[PDB]
Amino acid sequence: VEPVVVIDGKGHLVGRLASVVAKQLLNGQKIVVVRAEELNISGEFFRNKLKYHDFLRKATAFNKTRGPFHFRAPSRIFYKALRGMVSHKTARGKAALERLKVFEGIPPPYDKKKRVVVPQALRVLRLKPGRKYTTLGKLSTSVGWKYEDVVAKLEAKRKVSSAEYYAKKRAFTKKVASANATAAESDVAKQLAALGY
Amino acid sequence: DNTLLVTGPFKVNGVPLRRVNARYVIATSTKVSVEGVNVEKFNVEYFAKEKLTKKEKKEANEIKTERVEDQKVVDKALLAEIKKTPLLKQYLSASFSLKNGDKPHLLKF
Amino acid sequence: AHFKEYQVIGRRLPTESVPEPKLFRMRIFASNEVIAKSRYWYFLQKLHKVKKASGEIVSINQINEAHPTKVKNFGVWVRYDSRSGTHNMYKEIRDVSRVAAVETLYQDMAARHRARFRSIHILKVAEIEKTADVKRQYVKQFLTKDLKFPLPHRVQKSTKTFSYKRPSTFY
Amino acid sequence: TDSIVKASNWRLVEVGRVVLIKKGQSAGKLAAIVEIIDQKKVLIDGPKAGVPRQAINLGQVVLTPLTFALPRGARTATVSKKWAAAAVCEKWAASSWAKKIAQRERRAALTDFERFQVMVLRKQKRYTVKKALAKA
Amino acid sequence: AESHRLYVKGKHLSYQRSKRVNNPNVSLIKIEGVATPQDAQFYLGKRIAYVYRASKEVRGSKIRVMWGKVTRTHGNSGVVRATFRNNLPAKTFGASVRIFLYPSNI
RNA sequence: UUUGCUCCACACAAUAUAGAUGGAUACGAAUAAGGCGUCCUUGUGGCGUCGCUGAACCAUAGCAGGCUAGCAACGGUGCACUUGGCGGAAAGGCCUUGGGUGCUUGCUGGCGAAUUGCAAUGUCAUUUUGCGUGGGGAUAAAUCAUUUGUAUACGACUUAGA
RNA sequence: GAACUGGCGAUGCGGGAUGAACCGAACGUAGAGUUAAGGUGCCGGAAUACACGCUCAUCAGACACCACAAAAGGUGUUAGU
Repeated sequence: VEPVVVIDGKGHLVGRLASVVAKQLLNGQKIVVVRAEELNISGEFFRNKLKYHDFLRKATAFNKTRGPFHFRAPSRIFYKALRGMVSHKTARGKAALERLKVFEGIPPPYDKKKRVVVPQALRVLRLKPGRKYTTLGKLSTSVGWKYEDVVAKLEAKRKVSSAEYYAKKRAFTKKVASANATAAESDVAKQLAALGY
Repeated sequence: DNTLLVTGPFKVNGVPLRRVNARYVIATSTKVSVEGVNVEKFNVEYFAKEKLTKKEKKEANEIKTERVEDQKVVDKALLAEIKKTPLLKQYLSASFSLKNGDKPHLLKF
Repeated sequence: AHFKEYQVIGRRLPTESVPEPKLFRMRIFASNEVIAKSRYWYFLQKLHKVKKASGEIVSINQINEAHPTKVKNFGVWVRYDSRSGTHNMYKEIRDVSRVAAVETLYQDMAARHRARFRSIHILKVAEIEKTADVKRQYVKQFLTKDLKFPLPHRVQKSTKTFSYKRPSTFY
Repeated sequence: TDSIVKASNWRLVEVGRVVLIKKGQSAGKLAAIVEIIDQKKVLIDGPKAGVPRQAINLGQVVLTPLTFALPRGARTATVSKKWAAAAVCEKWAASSWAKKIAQRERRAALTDFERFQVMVLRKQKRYTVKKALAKA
Repeated sequence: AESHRLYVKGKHLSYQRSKRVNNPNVSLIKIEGVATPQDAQFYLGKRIAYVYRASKEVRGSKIRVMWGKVTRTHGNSGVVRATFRNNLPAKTFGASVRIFLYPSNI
């Protein structure tokens, strides 16, 4: 339905979002995921830190350089979870994976575009209230990501600029709604209301 | 030969007197009355192609006068029925196309 | 499955030494007539010296609920076999009909004690005609005056894979 | 000063609460909750809309902001009488929820000629609104 | 106008397959807009064209077409089964494809 | 090194496409809470309204969209300019001033369309390269060989030499 | 090391990821339809179906053959006598 779909990754569950997105890429939809530092994983922070340490133990014994690579950024953690669900070793899998780019924060190509959510992977809609969850940015900076604060500063600046945008947009839409209400109850308005618009 | 005789009218959208297949049209609910048109003249022998020999090959590169005044007779009887309800001339002149978000299994024509 | 209640009346086959046997009757919750008659013969082989080859079934009739739109409280007495022994339990269910009450009973026993249909014996089920004879708190909770409660955290399942606004869980 | 809380009220389930059947055989009609079975299911009745008196899971209905007076366990004659007395059907019809439902089914029931007509009328309305968008 | 589309867009998902054996004779098509077999029953018997391009001009055009039709519904989510004169080349998994409105019943 | 190199405009060829066929349509935060409007003493404030999905909103008529006439407004939109800003996370985009020019389906008219013969994607997109024009722009280095020894199995490295 | 039967050896096919023996079913070459055993988040064809409960593990658990865990305990939590 869309050329590119921009997904705001905030408040989403990692596995459910990855299983949605992998099927979208295999069907041929182009997906870009922004704000990867705000993904959520169900479970305690200590459980997921222990899980990452169990993953971090695994390496090739005779040469660590050819072993499993333990990527530390939240976007690369999401990429790992998604590459697990795409059959990446085939040409179809590579062609699917080249339709995806995942980012921490919202870069300047996508800060002026529209962000969507996936309601079947949202934490507030999936988890029972009371279950504990993690933040992927906190887990990733606990296991070695170096750029948690610069992303926070850039996101603060971007949010200031976006609020400055939204004030003007709200004023303009209030003018347009006022003019539409005053130009209603004419004959064309009543004919459109009879016809359903 | 199980075909439908149709016309534009030719003054409205430039579609002449023609025959079409019933499986390649959509019957809309919009209805006009065609009583007062003498269509019994047309038949399967009225439309003949005059088939071409295999020798005549078009390397690089007209109309029946009987066909053109038959069209002029019928369309002036159709447009008098068109002028009764408003916006039919504009509706017949405009083309049909599917927009984004149009589901043909839910659309009523 | 979705249960129905049947009365099954049967007897022994008549002999010359004793014609007209005593016509025993039982109430069975079962999915259909075949399972109902099988459970009837199962419990009569547990009770009297008879079996299906030596007896016959004179009647089977579905008993549907007399007031299927009255909300009742039922007390249910149950035997079940655990992994180590056999126990008796009494559970009470607030529900609108007997077959639905025993359906939720079978689900409740399978959920909370891992007891299967082959392990559960239904001793009896009876409507509790008077309040304050209700003895369980989980059903006595719903018998209070002007009962009302909210439903927090509404989750609306979507048809599209993409939503264009952040959803709200107000109800 | 005085103490301030955010109240955060929402749509209690009790007797006399009007609900809209979301899915099932009724699927879009109104009913009134007659009694509460347990936490997850209630006994409802919808006698004006033709909904039979039944027990139903609370996930198959949506609670509306409408309430009227009933005693608990009321039979369908009393339910219909109190429904007509409180007159909640046009009170539902006056809401923007029901107007949205009616708009959706009207747009579904439009034909191609009517779609052409609303396109022409929307062009005329857009002309006069964008003409109004030049003086303020 | 600006739109001239008289078809419905669809995606070529895969072949008919088990867990480890595929069957190229039957293709699986996701028609957009439909999410149930009851709505997918409208599209049975409709023609499908896969339209692609090539470098070499054959008979006046550099655009080649593969024709087929919808045969039955597939699953619970509005995917349909489609058969073509020559089977789809399997590099078109995820490629767009056109479902025409003829042969019409309306 | 016989007129080479780069950029700009179109002219023709070739080359392919992981797959245009109306529009990726921009707050943030919370979810046992919010959004919008309005008012005030500007707050963790009062009052009203909305949600219950984008089934939306915008756009959408004309030879794949022609040639003309008029009315009403002083709007809407495209193109090449032009003034002023803002944007460095991967800015390469967003906003704005002024005039020009084209269209206007906001409303009413006049002419054209056939024959692709009862369907045949019935061809309208963008990706790279070459060769021509005619209009600008600029006039280098690296390697081998010689040499060095802070280096060295050989390659490699570090030096020097108009 | 024996008894009865069914198999593998001599046998491919669908399932159990993988495997001689297990489950289903035995095989000419093709087309259409329906299924078995097994499954339907993604890999992966098929409901992020519906319904009632239970469980939060600083080594959870996840399916017969089958790829292990016991005695003894716990105001963890649930249901009972």
